[PDB]
Amino acid sequence: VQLQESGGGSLRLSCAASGYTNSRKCMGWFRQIPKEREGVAAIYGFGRGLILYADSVKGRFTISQDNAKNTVYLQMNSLKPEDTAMYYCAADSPGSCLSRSGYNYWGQGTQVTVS
Amino acid sequence: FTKTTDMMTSKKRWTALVVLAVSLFVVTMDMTILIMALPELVRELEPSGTQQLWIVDIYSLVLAGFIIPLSAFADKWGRKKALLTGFALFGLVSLAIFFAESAEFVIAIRFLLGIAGALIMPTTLSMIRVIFENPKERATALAVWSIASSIGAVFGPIIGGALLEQFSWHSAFLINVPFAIIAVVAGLFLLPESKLSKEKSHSWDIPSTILSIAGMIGLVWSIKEFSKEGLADIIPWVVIVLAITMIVIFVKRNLSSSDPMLDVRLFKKRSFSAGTIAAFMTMFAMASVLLLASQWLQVVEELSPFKAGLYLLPMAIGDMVFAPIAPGLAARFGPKIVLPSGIGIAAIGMFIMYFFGHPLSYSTMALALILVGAGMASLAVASALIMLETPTSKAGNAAAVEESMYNLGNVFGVAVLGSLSSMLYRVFLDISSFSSKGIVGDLAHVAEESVVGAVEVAKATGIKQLANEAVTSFNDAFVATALVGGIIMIIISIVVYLLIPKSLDITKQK
Amino acid sequence: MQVQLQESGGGSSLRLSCAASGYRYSDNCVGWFRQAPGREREAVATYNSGSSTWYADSVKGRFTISQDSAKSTVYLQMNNLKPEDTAMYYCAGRNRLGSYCYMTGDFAYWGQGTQVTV
Repeated sequence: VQLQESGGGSLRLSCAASGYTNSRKCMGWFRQIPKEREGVAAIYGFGRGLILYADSVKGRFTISQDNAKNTVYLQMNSLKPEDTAMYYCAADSPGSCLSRSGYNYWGQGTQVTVS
Repeated sequence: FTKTTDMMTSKKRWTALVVLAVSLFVVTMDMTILIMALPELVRELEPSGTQQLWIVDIYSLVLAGFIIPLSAFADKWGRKKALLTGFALFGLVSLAIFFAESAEFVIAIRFLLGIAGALIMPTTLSMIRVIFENPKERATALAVWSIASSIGAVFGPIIGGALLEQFSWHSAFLINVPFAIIAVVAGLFLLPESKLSKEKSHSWDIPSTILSIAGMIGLVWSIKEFSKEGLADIIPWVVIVLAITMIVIFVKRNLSSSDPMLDVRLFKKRSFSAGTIAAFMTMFAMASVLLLASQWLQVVEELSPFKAGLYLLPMAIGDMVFAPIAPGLAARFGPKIVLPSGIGIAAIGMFIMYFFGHPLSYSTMALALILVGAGMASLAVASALIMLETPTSKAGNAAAVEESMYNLGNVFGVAVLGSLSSMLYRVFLDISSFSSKGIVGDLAHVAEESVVGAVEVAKATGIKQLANEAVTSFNDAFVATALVGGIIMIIISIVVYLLIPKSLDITKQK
Repeated sequence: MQVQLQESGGGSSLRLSCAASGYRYSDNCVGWFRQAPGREREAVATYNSGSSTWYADSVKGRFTISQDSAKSTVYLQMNNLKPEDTAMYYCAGRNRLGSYCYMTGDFAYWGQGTQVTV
C-alpha cells in the first residue's frame, strides 16, 4: 500500500514511507529483540513536529522528517550491541506514540544486528 | 458625473449613507479574512519565518501610521475624490493578487492596500458629518456607521470560513473586487463635495507629516514587540521612548503653529474628550474578548475555526439590536447617563463571565456576549458626542482623531490583555509539576505556548492529566482576564460619567 | 451523557472499587469521600491540581489510592483501620467542563452511598 526502506553494521538506518499525509497522525520507529516491539522514537504531526523519545535511547538518537518524500531519516551514536533488534517503521496512528496500539499501517522493517 | 455639488443632498441622501455604510463593512473585514487564510498561503508559498509575521503586521502598522496626514490630504484634495481614489486603489490592489508570484509581492500588496484603506475609514466618518447637518438626523445616521465598523469583526470569521471552504485561497480578495467596484459606481453618483478652500490652508508641512508618521508607527510597533518578546529587550524600549518624544514634538508643533495639520484644540472642549476616551475603552473590550472567546470555543467545545466563529453571533446580534435604540435613548435621557450606561452594561456582561461562570458553559457565554454587544453599541453615542460641537473642517480633522484612537485602543487592548491571559495561563498550568512523570524540555515549551499545544502534546505523549489540567488552567485564565477587564471598564465608566457636563445634549446643537 | 457511578468492594484492610462511565481521558478525575455517622461529608484521598494526592489528616498514611485506564475504575485500599471510618464512602466525579473533566472546585456526582463497615 505504501513504501518502506532500510539501513545498514553500525552507523544508522533511514526509513521511508511513500504516500501518507501525517498532518496529525503519529509516525515513528519500533524495534524488538527476538518479544515486543517496544519502540524508540516517534514524531507527531504538529507545528514543526513534536518529537518523542524512549527512556533507554534518549539523546543517543536523532529523528527527523523531510517534507519532500515523506522520509524517516534517522541517526545515532552509542551503537551498543544490545539493541540489535527487528527494527521497523510505522505511521498513521490516532495518538499515544511509542506504544503498540491502533495503527492503520505497518512496514517490512529492516534486518540489522551488531556483533 | 460630477464631483462638485453644493447644498449637500436632497431627502434621498439616506441612500448615500447606505452606499457608504455596507461598503465600509466590507473594508473592515479584509484583515480578518487574511488571518484565517494565513496557513493556506503558507502551504502554497514560503512563509520564510519573519516574512509571515510581516504579512500580518504591515497592514496594521501602515493603517495606524498613514492615518493623520492622509486626512489632511483628503481635506485639501476633495473629500469625495479622496474616498473614490481610496476605493479604486483598494479594488485594484484586490485584483492584483490574481498574479501569485508569492514573494515580497504579498508584502508590497498589503502595504499598498493599507495605504488605500487609510483613506477609507477616516474619510467616511467625515463625509457622514458633511452630508448630514442636523443633530437629530446625524445621531441616527452615525448609529448605522457604528454598527458597520464593528459588526465586521464578528462577521469576518464566518465569511472567511465560507469563502475558504469553497473556491481557493486567491478568492480571499476576489470576493472584495465586485463589491468594491459597485461602491465607486455609486460613490460618484450620490456624494457631495467639501474641498476646504485655500483661504485657511497654507503649504504642506514636511516635518509635521514625517514626525507624525514615524512616531505613530514606532508606538504601534513597540507595543507589538512588547507583547511578543516581553519587557526585557532594549530595542523596543528605545523605540517606544523615541516614539513618545516624537509624538510630543508633533503635538507642540501643531499646538501653536498656524493652520496646523491636526488642530489640537477640540480636546479643550469636554464633549470631544468624553467621546475620545469612550472609544478607546469601548474597543478594549472586543479586542480582548473576541480573540479569547474564539480560542475558548476552539479548545473546550472542540469546534473548527469556521464553526467557532459562527458560535460568536450573539455578540454581534446584541450590538445590532442595541445600537438603533441608542440615539433615541440618548436624546431624551441625555448623554451623561446613556453613554456611561453602555460601558457599565459591558462591564456587567464581562463580570457575569467570572462571578457566575467559573466552569464556563456556552449559555453563560452567549448571555454575556449580548451584554458586551450593548457596550459595543454605545460607540454610536460616543461617536455622536465627538462630532456634536465641531465645524465642518474641524470635523474632517476630528474623524482622523477618532479613527486613530480606535485603532490604538484595539492594539493596546489586544497586546495588554493577551499578555495578561498568557501569563495567567502559564502560571496556572504549572508545567514544572509534570517533569518527573513525562513532559520535559522542548515539549514543555509547547505546553506553555498555547492551550492547543498543551492539549495535543498531552494527546501525543499518552499522559492524559495534562489535557484536563491545561484546559482548566486556560478556562481560569480567560475568566480572570474577563474580571480584570470588567474592573478597568467600570473605572473608565466613572471617569466618562464625571467628564460629560450636565447641560450637554445630542440634540439642539445651538 | 450524565455520568453514572457505581461502587463495590464495601462490606466486611479492604479494597473499595468505583467504576467510571462516559468520560474522555477518564483518569485522575474521580475521587473518594465519606459521610461519617457523627459528622458530615469529608474529603479522603482525592486528586489535586498538577500531580498531588490529598489524603485526609486522619488516614494520610493508612489509605492508598490507585487507578487503571483500562476498564476505567478507581481503587481505594484501607489498611490499619481505626475507630472512625465506617461512614458511607461515596465515589465522586469532577465537574465536567465541555468534554474534558477537570475543574478546580467541588464535585458534582456522588455515586450510590454506604456500606463500609469498620
